[PDB]
Amino acid sequence: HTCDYAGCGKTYTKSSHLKAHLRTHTGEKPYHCDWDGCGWKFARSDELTRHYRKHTGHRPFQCQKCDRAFSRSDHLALHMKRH
DNA sequence: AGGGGGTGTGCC
DNA sequence: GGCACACCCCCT
Ligand code: NA
Ligand SMILES: [Zn+2]
Ligand SMILES: [Zn+2]
Ligand SMILES: [Zn+2]
Repeated sequence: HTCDYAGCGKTYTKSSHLKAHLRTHTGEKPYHCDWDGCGWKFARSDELTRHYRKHTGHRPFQCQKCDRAFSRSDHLALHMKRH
């Protein structure tokens, strides 16, 4: 599975990863946020899922040193480092 | 400090 | 296919 966009030639082992990679060339953002008044659109479905947590307020990653909770694991990891 | 999007990569 | 981690780079 090779990318035939201009002088690229990037290879992938799965179809889904190449199809998502081609979106970085065509600029297509198929995953729209349906929240009222938002308007954000993303090229990968996981970006929209992560973005929805800002609307829903879901904070699954909880710090065990204090009481702060975060919606993303990297935000919790950085919070633990600079604790 | 907290809070976002972009991107690559490995797993289900 | 999506999910999620990890990291980057940005803004607040
Ligand atoms: Na495939
Ligand atoms: Zn390409
Ligand atoms: Zn939104
Ligand atoms: Zn803490």
